[PDB]
Amino acid sequence: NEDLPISMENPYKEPLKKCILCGKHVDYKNVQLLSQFVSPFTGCIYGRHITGLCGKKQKEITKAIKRAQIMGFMPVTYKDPAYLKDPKVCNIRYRE
Amino acid sequence: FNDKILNEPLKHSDFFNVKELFSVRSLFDARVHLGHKAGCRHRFMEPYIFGSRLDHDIIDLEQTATHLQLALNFTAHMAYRKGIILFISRNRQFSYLIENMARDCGEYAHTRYFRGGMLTNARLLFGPTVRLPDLIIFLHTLNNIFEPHVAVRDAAKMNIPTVGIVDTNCNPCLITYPVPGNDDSPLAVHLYCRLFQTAITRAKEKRQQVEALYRLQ
Amino acid sequence: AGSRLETVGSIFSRTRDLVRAGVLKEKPLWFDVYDAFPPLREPVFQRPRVRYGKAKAPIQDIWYHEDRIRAKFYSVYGSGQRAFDLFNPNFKSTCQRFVEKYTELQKLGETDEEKLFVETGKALLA
Amino acid sequence: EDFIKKQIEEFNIGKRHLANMMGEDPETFTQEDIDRAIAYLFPSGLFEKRARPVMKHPEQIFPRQRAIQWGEDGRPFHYLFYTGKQSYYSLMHDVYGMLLNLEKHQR
Amino acid sequence: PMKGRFPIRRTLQYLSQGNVVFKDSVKVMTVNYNTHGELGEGARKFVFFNIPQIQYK
Amino acid sequence: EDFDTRILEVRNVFTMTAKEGRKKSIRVLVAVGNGKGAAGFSIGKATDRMDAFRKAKNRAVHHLHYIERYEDHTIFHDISLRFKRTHIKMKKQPKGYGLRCHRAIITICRLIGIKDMYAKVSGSINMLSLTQGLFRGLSRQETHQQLADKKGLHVVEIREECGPLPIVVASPRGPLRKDPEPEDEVPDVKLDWEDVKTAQGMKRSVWSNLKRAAT
Amino acid sequence: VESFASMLRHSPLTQMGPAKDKLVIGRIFHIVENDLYIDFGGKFHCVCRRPEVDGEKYQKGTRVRLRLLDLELTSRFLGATTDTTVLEANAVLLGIQ
Ligand SMILES: [Zn+2]
Ligand SMILES: [Zn+2]
Repeated sequence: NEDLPISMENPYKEPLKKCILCGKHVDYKNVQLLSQFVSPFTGCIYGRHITGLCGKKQKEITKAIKRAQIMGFMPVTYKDPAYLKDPKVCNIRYRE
Repeated sequence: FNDKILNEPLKHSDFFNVKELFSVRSLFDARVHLGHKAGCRHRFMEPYIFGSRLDHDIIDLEQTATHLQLALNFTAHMAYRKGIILFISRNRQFSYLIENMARDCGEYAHTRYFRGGMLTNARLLFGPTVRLPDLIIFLHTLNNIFEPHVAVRDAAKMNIPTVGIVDTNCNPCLITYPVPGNDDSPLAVHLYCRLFQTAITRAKEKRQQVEALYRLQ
Repeated sequence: AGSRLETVGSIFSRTRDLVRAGVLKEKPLWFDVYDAFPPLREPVFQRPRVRYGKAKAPIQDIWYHEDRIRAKFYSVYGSGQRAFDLFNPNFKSTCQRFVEKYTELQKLGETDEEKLFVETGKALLA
Repeated sequence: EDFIKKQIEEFNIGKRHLANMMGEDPETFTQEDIDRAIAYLFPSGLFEKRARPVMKHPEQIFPRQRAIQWGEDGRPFHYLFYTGKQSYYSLMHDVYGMLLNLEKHQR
Repeated sequence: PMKGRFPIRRTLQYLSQGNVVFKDSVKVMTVNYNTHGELGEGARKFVFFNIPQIQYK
Repeated sequence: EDFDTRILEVRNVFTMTAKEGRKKSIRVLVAVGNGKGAAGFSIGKATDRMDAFRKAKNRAVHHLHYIERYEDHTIFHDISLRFKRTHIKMKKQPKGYGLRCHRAIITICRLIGIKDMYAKVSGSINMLSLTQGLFRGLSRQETHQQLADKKGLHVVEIREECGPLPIVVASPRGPLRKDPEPEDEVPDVKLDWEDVKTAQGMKRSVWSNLKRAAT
Repeated sequence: VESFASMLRHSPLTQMGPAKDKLVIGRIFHIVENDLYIDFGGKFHCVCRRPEVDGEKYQKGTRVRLRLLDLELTSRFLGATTDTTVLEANAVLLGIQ
């Protein structure tokens, strides 16, 4: 009776995984980060399966990219060649 | 006057004293209490299961001990009354062990592909005057596609009692004596073979001494 | 004769019934043994069904206070190079040493869990 | 079977009669003696050698009838009975056992 | 099956199984009842079960 | 020997074949029973009707059921069962009522031994669902002894023929429960509009109470 | 006498915690070509490739160390009602002793 199991919330519960920008403030003026999430050759916005972001963050990246491209902060058809040097965070592989 | 050698075990509760053959420690060190995951559960093994530890299921060893006592008592009474017990498994890992256990005792083993109509179309498959087994023991109730066994269903068809080791992913629905325990590990399977072989043998010599006493009086 | 209807009842019910009716002349070998020692549940056929709405399994999850403090141990001090055995009974691991000595500090009597952790950690170092 | 037994007795008396019949009252009349004898006595002339006359012992004439596999208690003799392929599966089990204990030791 | 929760309320023996036969002095019966609250449960069941019998007799 | 076999349906059933075309295959359904409770139905299919009959009757005697009877003349209670699209309403009836039932049910219950019930079928009158629903209901009857063992109380009968004399039929085999049954005023039971129509007398039919032959 | 719950709490497999990244010792019990069938305790056996370095001291009955990534290896797929069980655990062999 001292040895029967007792009810509690799950120990060893790993904390929930957090996306890369989770807690960070994304702006339409942050064209280094939006350039990270834009494709280097075609200017395409990457999908969820490539970026690895949560739904809210991916939505804000898409809206900020479209805003910056229409306000004149971002090229549409390509990534900034000044920003083809920054840390790559997208799970895509072009070369071979 | 033979109905005494055919009725005295039937009034003596635990006539073969098989209760001294197993304990909860023996089952625990044979790893009987281990089971499959919560996604590999059956609604009809939900009664026999103690709980879930880290999405791994554990069978209640007290229920296992009581059901094993009843199953071994039935098995010993049938071996005393000289029935035929068909040991069935589809392991391919313990097929050698099951068949050698039957040959160490005197009893029969079907560990190969169960052809359709073995127990049901038995008179045409074997011959017109064949005695079907009077008890069928499944040490693994599932086939190799994880489905309940055609001979479980066919023993239910031909009214043969069935003693079966049921795991978490098994169906105890049409088995007369289910023993809720692990049958996926060599220690548990070896302990099951040892207990059943010991029960069949001790039942057979207990019979032998009984009619020896019967013929000397 | 015999009755090959497995879903209407059990072999015991069918056999007792047929020998009461007088169509099975000789009782089978297992019948009187079944009558003497019946199992805990009569084997009647039951169709498995899927739980659909607000129906959950009656299964509980096995958890302990020792599991909580094992969780915080494995959080801070990882699984050491002393490997676990699993083949002998009474195997006392390093995390096991941790849990009983946390418990002896509890039964001696202290209050705040961080203080208990610091005391047991310096005792492990000793 | 009693059929096989009386056929064997009939074949023995018949081959004795056959040797006395042709020329061979000494006891040793071999099978090819029997064949040439029946070939002379009955001119075969059929294109199938099995449609020709044959005079063999009933073991070769009649096929191999398997013995009764259970006594007068039920209880079949071989323990791998209900597989229905008892000799074949016993051979599998035996070869498997020799492979197992050989690994343990090691047209 | 007959429609409704309790089909016995429309079987002509429940209606001629109620017991109240009012005197010739009364003309109007008014039942003010409350749909919610644990205290008006008797009034709710009286409206549900006994008003057809009273009106039938 | 004591088993009697009665056919219930014979149909000429055809299938299409690449070479032959229409290929006639007789499918029959029979019921086998002795008038002591054990009965069973089966289907036999063959190219010859004699072969179909033989297969059907041997398969039924391998597939028998049992039917519990009240005093070996009627069923225990009233049975309502919908098997697929066939609705069967059966009523226990007193002695001497006869077999006022669908003709297949008359034959089957002559094979079983039941003499006094009423049976009305509706929905689709398919023979092969009718017989199986009949057997399902008669095998899933509850008896008075099982009832008394379930509730823990006495089972008594009150006949209008005898009077107010209570006739105990089934007593529990274990302990007797001591709290009385809960008298649920105005019970929640699903009634049948045909039963209520007959009880109140607006069931106007020129077919119901017709003078027919015996059983 | 001790209860089944007593056996459970004073059993090492419950003292494990989560199965992942726990070092275990185990016995080799079956060998085909170079597929070593190791037990580690628990319900099932793991199968490991023969390490090409030191590759002849991996024999029947040898004690080996395992990382033990998983205990059961099941998963559910698109139309299945239950899991598809491998009847096999997952472990990474580290070496000898
Ligand atoms: Zn996020
Ligand atoms: Zn299993």
